[PDB]
Amino acid sequence: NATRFASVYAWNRKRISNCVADYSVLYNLAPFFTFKCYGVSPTKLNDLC
Amino acid sequence: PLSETKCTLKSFTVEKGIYQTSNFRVQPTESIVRFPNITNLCPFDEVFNATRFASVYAWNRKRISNCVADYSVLYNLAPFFTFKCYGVSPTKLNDLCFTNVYADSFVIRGDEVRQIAPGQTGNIADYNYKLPDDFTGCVIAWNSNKLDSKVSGNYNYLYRLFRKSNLKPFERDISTEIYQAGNKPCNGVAGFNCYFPLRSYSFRPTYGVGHQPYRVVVLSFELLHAPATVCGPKKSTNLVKNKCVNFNFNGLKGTGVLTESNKKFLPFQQFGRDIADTTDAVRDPQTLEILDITPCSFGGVSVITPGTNTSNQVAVLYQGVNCTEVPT
Amino acid sequence: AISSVLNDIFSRLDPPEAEVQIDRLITGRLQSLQTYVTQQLIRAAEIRA
Amino acid sequence: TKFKGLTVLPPLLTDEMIAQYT
Amino acid sequence: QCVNLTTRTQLPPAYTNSFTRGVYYPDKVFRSSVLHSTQDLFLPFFSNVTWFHVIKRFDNPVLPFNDGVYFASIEKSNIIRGWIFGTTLDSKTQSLLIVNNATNVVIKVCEFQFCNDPFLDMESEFRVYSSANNCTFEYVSQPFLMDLEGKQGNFKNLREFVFKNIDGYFKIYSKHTPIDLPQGFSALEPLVDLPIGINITRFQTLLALHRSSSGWTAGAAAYYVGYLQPRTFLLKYNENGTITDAVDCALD
Amino acid sequence: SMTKTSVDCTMYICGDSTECSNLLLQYGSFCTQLKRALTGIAVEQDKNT
Repeated sequence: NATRFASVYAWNRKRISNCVADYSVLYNLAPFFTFKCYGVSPTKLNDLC
Repeated sequence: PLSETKCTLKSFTVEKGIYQTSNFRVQPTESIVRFPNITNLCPFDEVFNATRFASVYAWNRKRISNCVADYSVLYNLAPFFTFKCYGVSPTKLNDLCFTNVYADSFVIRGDEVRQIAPGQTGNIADYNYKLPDDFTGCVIAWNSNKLDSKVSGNYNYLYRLFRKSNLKPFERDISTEIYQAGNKPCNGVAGFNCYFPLRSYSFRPTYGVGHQPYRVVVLSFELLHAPATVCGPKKSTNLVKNKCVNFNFNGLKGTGVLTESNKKFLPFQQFGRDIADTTDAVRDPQTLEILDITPCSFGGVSVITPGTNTSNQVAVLYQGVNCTEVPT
Repeated sequence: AISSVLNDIFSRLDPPEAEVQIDRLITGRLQSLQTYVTQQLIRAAEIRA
Repeated sequence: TKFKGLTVLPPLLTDEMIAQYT
Repeated sequence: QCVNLTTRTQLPPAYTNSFTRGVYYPDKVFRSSVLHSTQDLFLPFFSNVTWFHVIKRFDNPVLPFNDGVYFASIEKSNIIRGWIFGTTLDSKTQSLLIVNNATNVVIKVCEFQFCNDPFLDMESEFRVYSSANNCTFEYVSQPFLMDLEGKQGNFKNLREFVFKNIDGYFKIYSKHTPIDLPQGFSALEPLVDLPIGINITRFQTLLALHRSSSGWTAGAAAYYVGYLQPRTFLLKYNENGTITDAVDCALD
Repeated sequence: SMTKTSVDCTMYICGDSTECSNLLLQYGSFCTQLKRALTGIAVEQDKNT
């Protein structure tokens, strides 16, 4: 949801620890261009810690 | 038999009385292997050497039955990349006999080729191809990259990534239906909440191991569900009656004496079981006759002797065995 | 074990793979004899009494 | 009022000879 | 062919019971003087077997196929010449069909285009389909002879069929004996094993009719449809290999 | 008195195979105990008469 960004070498990590993140409303909506990865399904990420 | 008392009791001397020693051992003489006469070899070269194959989502299942198998290209000679068997011994392929076999011909790239095993988890191992835990057969692979590859890539062979749930094994997916995540109807094309599962392979000779295509043919063996007409080039001997011999009857082994059955049996019966569920009767494979199985080496050996301070004379009791018919 | 017939174990499997399955079938037939002979010592004690 | 190696031991004193002591 | 009969009137779904019947040979293994426990899909004893009657009253319902059925048909003039199996009942999926042309039994698996209510018509012609393609299975049986001559009266014989799907294989168990159902107990011999591999969610009954599809008339016959449950039977084996008694465990 | 029985370990455990007789000796004197126990029943059943 962030307005600003950085370049490809200037990228700033966001530390996510000790909280509950909601990915479940994004997978049921999905306005996504292309998602491609290997061996781990993106829809199976919601029930895993 | 004076020293058989010393061997069983583990003592140096002999005490006066009657002692149970051992039992009879009847050595078998010959071996009988029975297989029917079939002059037709099995078409294993039709599934291996053919020009055009099928995909991993829909394969070509070739039923091969009532023939004599040739395992010499799968065992002694090695044209092929790897030999992977699970429940069957690879040396014992020519020994055991099965009814039919279902060959599954599919082409999987070398990065995803490690997912073929029972009980895996992956893209092919969930939504495409599985194996059950009781599956019986072998996996045969060969490197096709000098033939089926292309510089710009071969898009003719296809595969499917996505499915709504886990697919049952031994089932082909012929469905062209678009995967629908949400409530938006797809109308045959991709769009919002519509993903297209069907992809094309990455095959090029110039890249590494994961871009190399492999031809994987998986055989499925069916054991003891039917009479077994298919195994390797085993010879056949004559039937021997009134002798303790070794048996090989259609892959099933035993030791006994073949006698004539007086009862009324089914014509489709391969064999039959006793009160202990072992085979006491079996149909002959070449001609229609059912011969009973009576086991050998029965009865005990008991010795009667005075001790070592009296006399060395040993009286031997054979218990339960008639001595008119008849230890080293 | 898969089958109780000893000719259907050793001739159908590898000799490393047979000796796990044969030694389960011998030990199950040792425990059937240890229930039998212990029962023959108890029931003959009521006869000798 | 078999083939697996099960043998029944006969008694020493027969039933004719039990009635001889009786 | 495509035109159905206007002379038919559908009857109600009456019920009757199967006393000891529905017990088959679960394997080909001979056993003698034992008692065997077999866990397979079995009919419950003293259950409800749906009573059908074909006599201008014609009854041909479409019934679902879940696991397996029993077909006990009580005939005289041998009206039922075939059966129709399948799921969606069109050319989109595969279907199983039994065609008896009275020379042999032709069983093929192809893509079958069914009509709305297909019927059978000695033999004038047998057409249950307009066209067919993509055939994965063909079967030619042993030769025999049957009679299509229509008769009316008492029913002197009993024909029982077992059509089941076990592990993708289609097995047929049948026994014919001479005798609205009689009681008794019998066993059913194996006949043929068919490696089909096609799921079946529905079935319907073919009827062959005669004349002296519009003006075709028929005699009198009856047929029964059973169901299966995962229950356990006891099986008594004699010295000859014929089951004389069966005990269901969980009924009583 | 009661019925005097004797149980062999050769024909009962093994299906007349060479692998079963070789792996029986790794368990040792387990069948030495059972044959002496059925012998000591059969001595005392003759003392009851």
